[PDB]
Formats: sequence, structure tokens, C-alpha cells
Amino acid sequence: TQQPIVTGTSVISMKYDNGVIIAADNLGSYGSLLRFNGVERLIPVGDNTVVGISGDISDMQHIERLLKDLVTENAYDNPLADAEEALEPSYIFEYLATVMYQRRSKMNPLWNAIIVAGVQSNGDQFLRYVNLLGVTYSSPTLATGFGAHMANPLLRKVVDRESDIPKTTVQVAEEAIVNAMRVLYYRDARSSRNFSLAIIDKNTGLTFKKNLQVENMKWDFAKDIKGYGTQKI
Amino acid sequence: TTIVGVKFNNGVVIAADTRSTQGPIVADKNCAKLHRISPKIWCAGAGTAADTEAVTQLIGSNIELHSLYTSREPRVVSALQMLKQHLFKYQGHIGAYLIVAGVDPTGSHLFSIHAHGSTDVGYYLSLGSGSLAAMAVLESHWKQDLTKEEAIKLASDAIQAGIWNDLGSGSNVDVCVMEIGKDAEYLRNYLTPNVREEKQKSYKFPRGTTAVLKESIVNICD
Amino acid sequence: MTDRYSFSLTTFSPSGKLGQIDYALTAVKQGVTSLGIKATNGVVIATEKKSSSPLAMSETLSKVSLLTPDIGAVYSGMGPDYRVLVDKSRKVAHTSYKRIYGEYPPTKLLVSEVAKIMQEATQSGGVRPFGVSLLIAGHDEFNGFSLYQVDPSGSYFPWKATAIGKGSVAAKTFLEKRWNDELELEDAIHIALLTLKESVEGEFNGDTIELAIIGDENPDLLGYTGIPTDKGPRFRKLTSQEINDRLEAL
Amino acid sequence: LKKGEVSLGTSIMAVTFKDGVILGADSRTTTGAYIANRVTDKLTRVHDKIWCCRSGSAADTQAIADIVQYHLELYTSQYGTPSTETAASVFKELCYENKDNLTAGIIVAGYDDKNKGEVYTIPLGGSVHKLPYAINFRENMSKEETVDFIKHSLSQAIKWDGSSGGVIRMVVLTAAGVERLIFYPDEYEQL
Amino acid sequence: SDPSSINGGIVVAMTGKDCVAIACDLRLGSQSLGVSNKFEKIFHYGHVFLGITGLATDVTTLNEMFRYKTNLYKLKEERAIEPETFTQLVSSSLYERRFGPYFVGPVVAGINSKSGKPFIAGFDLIGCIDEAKDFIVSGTASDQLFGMCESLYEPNLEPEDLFETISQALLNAADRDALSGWGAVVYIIKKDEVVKRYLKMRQD
Amino acid sequence: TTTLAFRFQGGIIVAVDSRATAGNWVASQTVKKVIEINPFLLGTMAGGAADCQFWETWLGSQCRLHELREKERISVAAASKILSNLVYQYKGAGLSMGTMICGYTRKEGPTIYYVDSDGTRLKGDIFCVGSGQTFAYGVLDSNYKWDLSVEDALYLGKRSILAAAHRDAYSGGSVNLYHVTEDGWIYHGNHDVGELFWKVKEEEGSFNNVIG
Amino acid sequence: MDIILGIRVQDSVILASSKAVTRGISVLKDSDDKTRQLSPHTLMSFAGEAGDTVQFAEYIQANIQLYSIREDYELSPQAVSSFVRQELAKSIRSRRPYQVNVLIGGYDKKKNKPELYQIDYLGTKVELPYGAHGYSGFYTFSLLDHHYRPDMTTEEGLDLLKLCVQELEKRMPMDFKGVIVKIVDKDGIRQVDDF
Amino acid sequence: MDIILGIRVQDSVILASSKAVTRGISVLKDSDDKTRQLSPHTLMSFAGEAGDTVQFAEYIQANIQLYSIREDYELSPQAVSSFVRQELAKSIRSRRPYQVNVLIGGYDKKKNKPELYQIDYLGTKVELPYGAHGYSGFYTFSLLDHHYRPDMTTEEGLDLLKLCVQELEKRMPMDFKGVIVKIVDKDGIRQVDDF
Amino acid sequence: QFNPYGDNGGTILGIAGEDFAVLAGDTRNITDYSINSRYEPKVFDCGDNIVMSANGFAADGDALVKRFKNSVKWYHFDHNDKKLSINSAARNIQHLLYGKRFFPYYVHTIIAGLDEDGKGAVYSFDPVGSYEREQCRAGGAAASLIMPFLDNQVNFKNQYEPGTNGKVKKPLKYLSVEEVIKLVRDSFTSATERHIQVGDGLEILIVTKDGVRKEFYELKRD
Ligand SMILES: [Cl-]
Ligand SMILES: [Mg+2]
Ligand SMILES: [Mg+2]
Ligand SMILES: [Mg+2]
Ligand SMILES: [Mg+2]
Repeated sequence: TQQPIVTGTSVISMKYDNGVIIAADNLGSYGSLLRFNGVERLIPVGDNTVVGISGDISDMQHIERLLKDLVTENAYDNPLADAEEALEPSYIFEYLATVMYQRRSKMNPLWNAIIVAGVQSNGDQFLRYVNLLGVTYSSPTLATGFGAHMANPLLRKVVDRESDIPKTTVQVAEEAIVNAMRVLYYRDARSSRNFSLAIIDKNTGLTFKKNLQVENMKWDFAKDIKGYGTQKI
Repeated sequence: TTIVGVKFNNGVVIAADTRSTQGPIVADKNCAKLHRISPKIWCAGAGTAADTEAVTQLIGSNIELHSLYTSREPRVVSALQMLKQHLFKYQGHIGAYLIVAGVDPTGSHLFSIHAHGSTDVGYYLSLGSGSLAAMAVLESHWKQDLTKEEAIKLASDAIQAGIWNDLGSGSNVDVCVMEIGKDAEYLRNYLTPNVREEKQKSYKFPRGTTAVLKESIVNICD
Repeated sequence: MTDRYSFSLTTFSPSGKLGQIDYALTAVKQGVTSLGIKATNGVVIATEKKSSSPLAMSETLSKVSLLTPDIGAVYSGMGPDYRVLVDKSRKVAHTSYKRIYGEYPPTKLLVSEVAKIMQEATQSGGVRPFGVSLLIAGHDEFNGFSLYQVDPSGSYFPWKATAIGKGSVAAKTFLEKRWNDELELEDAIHIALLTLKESVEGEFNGDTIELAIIGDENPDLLGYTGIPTDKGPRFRKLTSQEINDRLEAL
Repeated sequence: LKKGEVSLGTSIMAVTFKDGVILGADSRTTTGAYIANRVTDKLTRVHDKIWCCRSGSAADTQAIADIVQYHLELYTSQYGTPSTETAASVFKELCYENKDNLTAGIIVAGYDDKNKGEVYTIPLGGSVHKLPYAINFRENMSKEETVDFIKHSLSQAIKWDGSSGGVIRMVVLTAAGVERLIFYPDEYEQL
Repeated sequence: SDPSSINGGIVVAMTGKDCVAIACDLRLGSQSLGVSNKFEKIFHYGHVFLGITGLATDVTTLNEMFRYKTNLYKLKEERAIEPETFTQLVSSSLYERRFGPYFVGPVVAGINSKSGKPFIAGFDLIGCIDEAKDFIVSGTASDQLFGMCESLYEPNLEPEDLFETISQALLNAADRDALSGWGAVVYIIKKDEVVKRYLKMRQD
Repeated sequence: TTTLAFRFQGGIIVAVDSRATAGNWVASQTVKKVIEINPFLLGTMAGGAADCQFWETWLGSQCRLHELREKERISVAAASKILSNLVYQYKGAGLSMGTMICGYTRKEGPTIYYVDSDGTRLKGDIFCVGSGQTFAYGVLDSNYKWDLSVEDALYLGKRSILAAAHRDAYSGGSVNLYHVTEDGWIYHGNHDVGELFWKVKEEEGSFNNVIG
Repeated sequence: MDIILGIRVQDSVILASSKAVTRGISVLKDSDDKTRQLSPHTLMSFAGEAGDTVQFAEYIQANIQLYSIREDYELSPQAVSSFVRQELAKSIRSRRPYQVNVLIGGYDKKKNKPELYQIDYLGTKVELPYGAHGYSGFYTFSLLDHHYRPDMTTEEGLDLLKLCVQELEKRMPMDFKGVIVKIVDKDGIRQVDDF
Repeated sequence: MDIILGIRVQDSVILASSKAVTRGISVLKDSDDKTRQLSPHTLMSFAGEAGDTVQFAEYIQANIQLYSIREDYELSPQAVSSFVRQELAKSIRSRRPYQVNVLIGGYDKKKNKPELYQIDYLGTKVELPYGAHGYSGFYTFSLLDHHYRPDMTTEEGLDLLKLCVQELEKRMPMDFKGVIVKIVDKDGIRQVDDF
Repeated sequence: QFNPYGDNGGTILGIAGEDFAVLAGDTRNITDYSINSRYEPKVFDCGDNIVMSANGFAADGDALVKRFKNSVKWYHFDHNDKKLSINSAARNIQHLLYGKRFFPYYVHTIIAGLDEDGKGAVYSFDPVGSYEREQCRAGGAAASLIMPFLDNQVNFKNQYEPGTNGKVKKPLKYLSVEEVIKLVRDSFTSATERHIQVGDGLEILIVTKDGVRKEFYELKRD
């Protein structure tokens, strides 16, 4: 039995016609304090998978090590480690999902919510969620924490069902993601302006974007707001 | 519940969904969450349903009496003040979360009231279990200098976000538009995107199916 | 300190008269003439606006008052007593009825509540009776149109048509000749203006005459649309212009 | 603080300077980790030139501020314009006597012509403390220096505290009159 | 120790074509123990019908209360109360006890004597009105009734058909509830005649 | 839940109800509450469904291993004690069980053992377990005799469950009957309580409080 | 206070009430009469919380006796039972409620019918052919349901009652020291001294 | 499990144990023998937590019977009581203790003396002229303090025991359905069938 | 404190015919008032003509299904590719469930298939392994809404033969696969209306001697 200390907030993601997008801010909070601002919560595994993790940061760093050690172990006595017998997102997911459920069944969970985003060897998109309880689910859009309440509704306007995926481009998907991240900055008290974003395309591969910022915000209307009701000045 | 309020050029608009829950059970599939306080002051309410109706009717009653006493049309700030002071007095035990809006001789207004007695001012507001889904939409699409038709669209889109994505919200979209110099127009069931599909079978029973022990005529007359 | 008048100021005299009620009725007699006429499709109530000074704005002083959307009132006697009665009548329509049944009270019951308030001033400690007689016109679904008089004693009577105040004796005689059970609302308004001209001495126009009706529903005066069952108030106060139009064809 | 109720955070300040006094604050209001209002006005007027900064319970601070405004309006009708000290006393009297049921931290700031700029802070307990400033400051700063002092101070609070954020609102109280100032994130963040 | 589920019972109301129906089970128990098989939960005040589920003492108390209030309404108004008006009276009376409520789930049913319109309504224990075109459910087997009513019900049923629909909704709901059953009664209400039938159901 | 089992001249009668509840919700009306341990032994289910099913099935496996090794039918005493010793090992862990282990052997005759999850093991002539046990005991106690016929004994067990099914909210559905003889048990059918009640009311004249 | 039973037969109502009064580990009394005569043809038995039981019963008794004097008239059992229910209904929402369960056995002289009312501490009234309070119903209702007939005589009712007491004495954990039996009929109230 | 009594007289030990087995609101059995013969001249009665009582008693019985076979010799009551105490003393600090109270009545053949030992679940052993477990001593100890003499006969002891049972039947709240009485003497263990 | 359990909502339904059997379940996965997935299957083909669903806490449901599937695999290895009968699978699942008696799988399990005589079979389990064969069984969140309807329409409970004075019951009979699917669809659309956790989609798995067939139907998304 634990209690989380330094935490990471929402991780949002969505599928588009050729791949997947995933994003998460660069913050490690401490109850209410915005302590660590250089935290990368997106971790690439190979050149076809990205694991986005929210929740306890120390447990996240443990999972980083597991994935890193997984890549090493897969290359052992494997001449096709950079080809046919390379790690797939579905392998990486099932490993973590096994670990997460084992840990909760031992009453010593990894206090996280994880989203594995990637592209399979046959070009299929992979996007699946797993959390501290070992609960798994997949959807065209996935989000953790606040993202589940504020981002998913926005992303589902773009991809409301499976048939909308081929109609959605990377330019549109990226725009929805970046918009969602701005909305979370407005309304999540545990969020930051800085964030990271990753795109795994079946043609162009893995594009990893760091040091992004929320921009084109609306704050001007605040000057007209005065008091809480009757106050005119 | 999902309720919103949006300010526009010459007025204000509020909207709401129509689902009423009782735990995980839907008690009412088409309930009215838009309340009339005065003719041109309307209130959208979320939280404890009996409390939102009781508090909006009480203040509406006292507003009507005040309007007659003063020979003036009621103001939104009057409703706002009377509501928050009542809610504050009961320290949140009256679970009424409200969005108050209207037009008066002073102009067009939009406020929110929480059960504990706090009020907020804004150009766009949302309350209820679907307030995050709705606010996501409002923060994405809202802008300054909206038109009546743009505001109704934004409002009903924000409510839809709650209907689809929030389990506590559902069914239809109600709207009320309060414009300056005009009568307020209450649009009951402005949108009905959740119509029940035709059933595969009719479960109308053959007469005599039900077993009966006794029969008798009831006397309702004097 | 404190209100030590916990005893009745109105009491029975040896002859059986309740002096203060009789004297209150005397004050009503001195008051300006007001009248009410009931038609088949409406009710009309009217009175003269006795201006205290020509510098005074007689529009600000309203002798005819809305009590509910479907009920209106006028008086003869002491204006200040009337004003507070209207305030109490409006409030009691909400507290003792609308907040319970979710709908406005029928004419007879609101009248009953007003009568109760006036009866209490006749018997309670340390107060005098109200020095006014009210004429309350109204409509409700199950009783239709109705017109009631309410006296300082708290007694109320339903009328087809009547008058109270200064020239009520002559006015009632005039109404007896003209009234029938087939009168339309416009005919009742016409008779009301004829009856009132007899008692009025000075100027006789829309600025010196106050007149309201209980008639058809007024959707334009409701202030909102969208609820089919809510069709608007039956009470409507006639404007200064609307009165002058009917005075030409008099 | 009642569970689920609206919290006003605690990033507020008032600083006295040469020409008068300046009140400053953020605009964030929370319900847990959710930002209920990001453009809140925590600077409230109780009298022409007596304002306050609200912290803690939004409901409690609003109810109090409303009552104080009532008392100072009635005071003014009878006894003429009140002092900033008088305003702070009424706040305290409410916050102290109802300390069991309230969660209100208030900073009162005002401008007299005799007393000039004054600042009184009223913490949770219901105690009053007159100070030169409240939340490396020098006495008799200029308007421009005091603005930069409040701007830089609140900017950092927002940077490290999640209960704080949005815009920085400021109200300037001087013999000239009353001036409202506002500073957006793009400006103060990159300080 | 949940007042709404000590005594048990159910009530359901349905609309039809120029008719309404209201039905109830007859059980009264003390948790597992069945005490009475004659405890009727439907009452009428003139032509307005009221069904009440919940804590039996409050059911009895509220009936006596609305009898009291409707009897005085009639003396003063010189006419019998209508369903729409009575519905507001029930809501008023319940919210009057907002912080010490009666543990009940009332249901109003009747036809307006003036307009001829069928009317049904349901309330929560603090008087939130649930007006409905189709049907209203109340009791310990409300979930069950919601499932039966939502599938079986269809609009504009005739009195003789509506009887079978509401009877089958009640019976099959009550049989999946341990605290409901032990008898049943159905009121079929037309504009100027009312029939009351006792149903035969399993007694376990 | 209502389960009874009694000894008499002609062996043992076992009678149970069929209802299962999760709170107020009636999950099933078709539950088998008599566990057929083997052709000669029966066990009743009360308390935990899984606990009674699992361990009384397991008991049947132990009874089969005994007769394979010893070449002799296991006694009711020994069979019951294997179960009671097992649940005593688990005492404190939270097992929930209240059962009657019933059998008819040469050396013992008809025998019933009440076995219980806190380790109790009682031999007796009449046992009733469940939420409706008190109602069933009343009918049993007043009508029980050793010299009952098999026909009359079966009816007494059926009627006793009906008494419980009527009054106890958590008992009902249907009645399952069994007659245990020295040569094994005989099933005497499933009887819907709904139909059975009306039938008994008419023929017996009982339940005048109920209108039919 | 534990066992109170009631059986309405053709021409009378029979109330049976346990004699034991237990406090802690000691039975303090074994001859306690848990009943009060409200009027010549109305009898109320009671059981529940110590002190409350007798205080309530005597309060009701006084009120019914006051009514009898004022009107020179005996209130019907139905009227008495409604009055009693209302008092318990008031009580349950009081600061400290009467925790008392009662049976009201009476003979209505106008109808010429016996009547038995069961009222619990919540104010839950029911008219019954036979009734009980506490765990008493759990061992007797099945016996009463089976053997009870509506046209029974007083003597048949007493034999039916003996059957219930025997079953309680056999299966009830606590020793309730037998019962006092009282009969209410057209001639009034009398006690069966040998039971 | 409730009432167990023991009286040591001149030439024998008499154990009396209640017959009732109650669970919840029902007396499941009224003929329960709450005792086991440990050896031909040693008898142990027991009372306490359900299941633990019989499990413990039979475990002790097996161990004493094993000793008897191994040595072809009967262990003295004192030796048996010490063994029993040690097992309960081990038990109290276990993960789940035996909640069982016992009386050990025996006749020592070497000393030609009857012996009664009282041992509670904690492993608290005492040799006594008369003993009881639970609340049973609260009503009988004053009677035995008064009426008991050390030179009594078996017949006098049985009359003294009858006096205790009568007092328990009068003042104890619970119906314990009488007692089974057993006598331990030089000739071994026998049961009094009519009590 | 860490709560190892959760409620992922959803509801399932298993009906048995004469020569077939169906196991249906909605495709909505939820936590509290949020929707996780609109299409997340929870009815699975486990081999040997056995279909299975473990509804409740999804993590436990997925683990149980995964273990049973693996149990089928090893049954073939150890017993010369013998076919696992539906009754043998039921008993195996009891042991899987009861093996965690003191830290249960929070799921209501239902399996469907054909018995050894070729007739339709449905088995339902409680969280700790008590099982029973049935003609009809609903499980999950809206089981209380659906089940009394099935009793009425599948097993014809409370329906008496017209004119017989409620003396002659309506006779039991096997339904066709077409009639069963109608009842399933109408069961789920009714549950979708009154239960907030039920909706989005409906997936039905039909089992005949020919194999396992699937059918999908949309449901309301509010
Ligand atoms: Cl605020
Ligand atoms: Mg910040
Ligand atoms: Mg039932
Ligand atoms: Mg039952
Ligand atoms: Mg739904």
C-alpha cells in the first residue's frame, strides 16, 4: 500500500489515418507545488512505440528502467532484433499490463496510468491504456486524469468512432491534441504550459517533439470582468 | 447534469440537458432544468433537483412581490443576491448549483452560484457533472462579439459534449434566449438527438393473460 | 415602553353598533367615487383620480392595482390604508396559496384573505379598522369572472355591478337601469364611463380617470414565449389614450 | 474549509508606497485540482477608496465583504467617510466572532488624505495587524517600483503554486483616484 | 436501517387513451418477516389518486395529511382538487420537511375533470416532481419496474389493454423483489368510472 | 433460504427452498440447495453457496477414496467429521456454511449431522437452517412423529418449507424433496411454490389470511 | 419485555403476554402483567424498552379514560388504535422516541365484532386476525397460519395459543416464565388464571 | 455451551453440564453431552466457543488414551490436569487461541481420593471442592459456600446439586434445558439417567 | 488507502435455446461518470464451442477469461485433444474462482455453449464459484432491469392461458434464434434508456453445432 508523492497529470492521445499521436506536459507536481519542470513523461521504446505515463514519478522512472531493460534483453541471441523479432507496441503493452496487475494483486501497486501508443509491424495502429489496477481498454482517443474529462470530449469530436480514423489526417489530429493541451492548461491546476508531443506514423516513423508551449491563449476578456456580481468599478 | 450560459451581443443565452438521475438509474428522460425567476430572468440549475426548483421558485416569488412593490422590472443582481444569501445561510446543505442570466433595464447579465453561496461573473460558464466536457468546448470555440445564432450554437454544442461524454447527462437540449428589448424565448427541446429506435417486437398482451381474483367499482363521486 | 395597547379599540355600544366600523364607513362615504361592472366576457373597475395638486404627477399615484395576473383592485376612502392592503394582499396570494399550490388563488379566496386582514383590524388589540372599501375584480378557470366588494368590517359581497364612495347612491341607481346579463366587455366599459361622469365634477378625460379591466389573456404582456400553457395576464390597465378614444363615441 | 467548496488560494498582496497603496492578486479559483474560474477578481471594493484582497473560502469572503460594504455605506451616511482602520475593524469583528464557521484571510487596504496609504492584514484567527505591506521592499517606493515589486512577487507564487495562476490584477489607491491594472501571462512569466 | 426498504412495496402508474392506471402490491413486512398481505398503498381524494411507497408509518401519516388538506381545499374552493394542483400540494408538503423528510416515494394519478387529460406524476422524498407522459415507478423494485415498463409500455392503450400491461409490469417486477408481493391491486381510471381489480400472484 | 432434514421410521426427509438473493434483488429461483455428495449421501446448502458447493463436492471425493481403500461404505459419522475437521482448519478466514450431512447405513441407521463453519458438529433428529428456519421448525415440531409414513413425512417437509417460503422474504421459488433410504436417496421432484401454495390452501383449508 | 401475542377469533380477542422481567443476568420478576385496560372493552398489551413501555401505556390509558368521562361514551377500538398510532408516529421524530410496540385487542359494541390491532414503535398500524411483536412472530406465525381458522371459538383460540406457547418454550433461547392470558369480548375483559 | 458445574464430595466427583445448544434465536439441541472420558477414572466437562470446545476435548482425549496404551497405565487426575493446563497455556499466546473452559473430575486410585480441577481458557488451574465456569458460579457459589460440607455422600452431593440447578432455573435469563449429571468414583464413571 | 477493486460497468445476458445458445453484452466500458471505451468487447470465444464473459471489474474479468482459455489449451495437451464439455468447463471455472475465495475476482461470470446431447446450455457463476445451469440469465449493472422481463418473455412467468380463470399456465417452449435475438435487442435498448452505464453498442455471440457467429448492433451513446 502506497501513497503517491510527486505526480504527473494528464496524458492524451488519439489515432489518425496512418498512425497515433500522444502528448503530456513536462511537470512533476508535489501536492499543490509545481516543483519539477524538466520531467519527460513520454518514453520511446524503439522506433515504433511511445509509452506515456501519468501518476507517481518514482514509479514512472522504475517503468522506464524496465522498458530499457526489455530492449536490451530482446537483443540477446536475436539476430533479427532490428527487424522481424523487434519489439512491438502490443508486446510492450502486454508486459506492462501484466506487471501492473501483478503489483495490484500483491497490494503494492505502481501508482500510474499508462498509455502505450504505437504502430505495429503490419502498419496497424496501436493505442491502449493500463492503470494501477491493471484495468485495460482501447479506444480511438485515450486520456488519463483530467484529460479523460476535458480532452476526450474534444478529441471525440474529431474521431467519434472507428470509421472516422481514415478520414482524420495528422495535421488535424495534431491540431486537436495541441488545442486539448491548451484547454488543460486553462483548467487543470496541476498542469504546465510546457509539454512534449510524439507522432508514430507508419510511413514517416517516430517524430518526437520536445519543448513545446501552449500558445494563442485567450486572456484579454479578463479586463472587462469586475467583482463577483454587483460591483461596477 | 450539464448546464451552460453564454453572453452575446445584445443578450445572453443559457442551455441545459434533460436527464435526471437516481444513482445509475435515469428517473426522468426529459426533465426541465431551466427555471423562470422572472419573465426575463431565467436560471439553469444543477445538483439536488428538489433544491434547485425550491430555491428558484422562492426567490422568483419574492422577486415578483418586489417588482410590484417597486413598480420596476426586476434585476438579475437582485435575484443573484437573494439566492446567494439564502444558499450561504444553509452552508451548502441546499445543493443548488445555478447559472443565473437575464436582461433588465441595466443590461444583460450572466452569473453562476455555487451551493455554498459563492458567485462568479463571466462571458461563458458551465456547471454540473458535465461541466468539464462543456467547458472544454467553450474554451475551444468561444470568442468575443458573438451573435445570437453563434451563441445558441456554442451553447448547444457545449451541452452535447456533456450528453455524449458524461454519463450523468443525456437526452435532449433545452435553451432560453434573453435578448435586450425583446421577450425571452424559451426553446424547450431545441435538440432531440436521442430518439429511441423502433422496438423489434410489440409486447401487447392478449386480453385475459393476467389472472384476477376480484373486481369492484370504485366510487369517486359524492 | 412596548405596545401596551393589547385591548380592543373597537367595541359594542349599548345599541349594538360597532362605532369604529361605522365611522370607518363614514370615511369611505367621504371618499372619491369608484365602481365596478361585470360583463359576460370580462369585468371593469374604474375611479376618478382626485389630484391633490396640479403640480403633482397623478400617474405616479395608482388607485387601481394589480394583485395577481388575473385579479385587480380599486378602492374608495383612505388611500394610505389601501396601499398597504394591496402590499399585504399581493404577499398573501403567494405565501398562503401560490407557494403551496403552484398557481394563483381564485378571486373569492384572495378576497377572503383580504377580508380576514380587515376583520382582524376590527378585533385585534391597539388598532383601528381600515378606512377603505375595496372593489376586487378577477378571473379564474373554475369560477370565471367575478366582482367583489370588501368593507371595513371584513364583510364581502359578490356584485353584478356596484359603486362605492361619494356618489354611490346615485351611481348604483344608474347602474340598475343600464345593467343586464348579456353585456359585452366594451358595453360595460361604456356604461362605466357614463356612470362615472355623473359623480365627476371637474375635468373628465384619460388623465383624470383611472380604469382597468379583467378580460382576455394578453400574450404580449407576458414577457416571454415558449410555454404554451402560460398565455399571459387577464388584468390590463387601460391607457390614457385608450380612455379618450371611447370618450369621443360617448 | 468545507469539502468541495470553492477555494480562493492565497496569492494576494498589498503594498504601501509614496503616493498611496497598491493591492495585487492572481485570478485562480479551484475546486480540488479543477480551476473553477481563471479570471477571478479577488480585489473587492468596500468603499470608494477602501478595498480588500480575499483569500480562503470564496463564499465566506464574499459574504463578509458584502456585510462590510453595508456597514461602511451606513457609516458614511451618518458619520461621514470612514477610516481604513475602521474598515479593518469591521472585517475583524466578523472574522473573529465567526471564526469557527469561517475560512477567510483578508487584506484591507485604503487611502485617506491624512493617514495616506494604510494596509491591515486579517488572518484566519481573526486578529488584525497593521503593516507597511502584506502577502526586499523599501519604504516610499514609486508607483512604477511598487508595481514591479507586486508583479515579480506574484509571478513567482504562480510559478511554484498550482493554487495560483491566470492574470495578475492590481488596484492603485491614490489621491488622484482609483486605477485598475492587469498583467497577462506572456508578460509576467518570462520575467 | 434504511427506512425506504424496511417495509417494502411498490407502486406503478401508467397513462392510456383517455384513461390512467395505478397499481400497487399489498405487502407490509419488517425486513425478512412478512406481516400483512392487505396493506394497500393507493388512496384517493375525490377523483385524484395517490400511491405511496416507503416507510409504512409515513405512508399512513401522509394519507391522513392529504385527506386533511384536500377536505379543507374542497370546503373553501367549493370544488374537488385536480391532479395538477394536488401534485404541487404534495411537492410543497414534502419539501416543508426538507431536513427531516418523510421516507416515501409517492405517485399521483388521475384525470382532469375540466380538460379530460390523463395525468400522472412521481416524487422523490423531498418533493421533486417527475411529470411523465408514459409511466411512473416507485418502490423497492423500481429498477425492475423501470425495465418492465420501458419494454412493455406503448402509447394510447385502451383501458382493457392498459390493465394487462400494468398488471404484467407489476407482477413480474414484484417476483424479482423479496420485499414486494403478497398480493396486488390495479385501479383503472376513466373520466367518470373507476374499476379496481385484485390480481392473483405467487405468495412467496 | 430455508433447509430442513429429519429422521423418521422410513429414513430421512430432506427439503429445501430454491431462492437466492443479493440484497433485495432476487438473483435466482432455481438454485439447487441439496448437494448430491454421492448416491448415498446428501448435504444442504446454507450460508455461502460456493463454500457449500465446493467443499461438499470435495467431500464426495474423499468419501469415494475412503471406500476404495477400505472396501466399505463410509459412515455418516466419518463423512461429516471429514468436513467439520476441514472447515475448522479454515476457522477465522471467513468461510460461511451451515449444512446437514444426511445418510442411512447399516451400523448407524438413518443419521443426520449439523455441520457449521465455526467448527460445530451435532448429531440430531431434526434440523432447520436458514433465514426461514424458525417458520419451518414450528410446523415440524407440532406435526413430527417417529412413526410417520413416507408419504406423510414427505408432505410434512414440503409443507414446512412452504410455511417459510410464505413468511420469509428471502425464501421461495420452488421446493425440492428427497427421501434417503439405506439403499440410497430418491428424488421426489421440484414443486413451484406459487402453484403449491394455492393447491395447499384449497385442499388443507390453511392460509385463510390470504385471499385466493 | 419480550413475548406478546394476539389472536382474534369469532367472538373475542385473546392477548397473551410473557411474565418475565429480566435485567442483566437476573430475572427480577416472573409475574409481570404487560397490559393495561384502556376502556371496559379495550385492552392494550406492550413490549419494548424498559421504562418507556409502562410510561407510554399509562399515558394512553389516562387519555382514553379522560375521553370516556368527558363524553360519557366509550371510544371504538379502531378510534383508540388510531389515537395510539398517532402518538407513536409523533414519538418517532421526537428528541427521544418511545421505543414501545403494542397490541390493541378490543370488542366493538356497535359492530358486535372483535378487533385486533398491531402497532410497532414507528407508528405502523395493521389490523390482523393474529399478531405478535419481536421474535415472537418468527416461531408462531407458521403455526397460526396453518391451524388458524376465522370461525374459531374462544376455547379453540386458547388451545391454538397453548400450541404457540409450547413452541416458544421449546425453541426460544430465553426463559420468559410463561404467559398471562386475557380475553376481550362483549362482556368486557377477563383474565385466565390457570395457564 | 453455558452451564458446567462440579462438586467434589467424600468418595466421588460429580459433574453437571447443561444440555442446551443454542445458535442465534434457535435452540438447536436439548440433549447435548458436554463431556468426554479421558480415562476410566477421569472425566472432563467443557464450555466456551463453538467448535473449539469439542475439538479441544477430543484432542485431549486422544492424547491421554495414547499415553494409556504406551505405558499400559492410567495417568493421575493431577497429571492429566497439568497436561491440559499446559495445552491451554500454549493456546492463549497462539495465532488463534482455544476459547474453552474445562472442569476435570477424577478419582486418584493410588491416593483413593476424588479430585476436581477448574481450568479456564487462559490456562488458570485451581483444585477445588466445588467449581463452576462462566456466570454459573454467580448463582451457585453462595449456595455451596453455605450448604457444602467436605464429608458429604454422593447422594447428599446430588441433592446439593439439585439445589443449584433449581436456583439457576429460577434466576438465569437463558433456558439451558436441564443438565446431564455424571459421577466419578473408585469404580469409574457412570451417568445419572434421571435428573 | 489503496482499493484494489473497481467497477467497469456493463451488463451481459445469456439465453439458451434448443439447439443453440447466445451470450450477449454491451460494449461500453466506464469508470464513475466517464466513458473509457464505446467498443471494448467482453464476450469471448474460448474454444471448444464455449463462449465466456466475466462482467464487473474488468481487470479481474480479463484475467479470469485469460486463465480459462489457458485451461482449455492444457486440457487438450494432457487429454489427447479431448473436447472440453460445457459442464466440465463450468466445474473448472468454479475451481479457478474459488481458488481466490479470500481475494475474489469481482465478476459475474456466464458461459454458453452446447451440452453433450447437442442442446443449448448457459452457466452462471457468482464471484467465488457457485454455479448453476439455466435457460436464462442476465448479469451486471442492468441485470435487475432485464431479468424480470426475461422471466416474463422467455419462461412465460405470470402469464396464464386466456379464459382459464388463471388455472392453466402458458406452456413452456423453446424459442427460435430469431425470437431470442429480438428479446436480447429489446432488453438492451430498454436497459440503455434507464441505466447510465449501459449503451454505445451490443455484441452478441451465437453458438450452434456449426460454430460461433457474431452479431453487432448500435445502442444509444448518451
Ligand atoms: Cl471569488
Ligand atoms: Mg500555475
Ligand atoms: Mg417477492
Ligand atoms: Mg417469501
Ligand atoms: Mg445509457
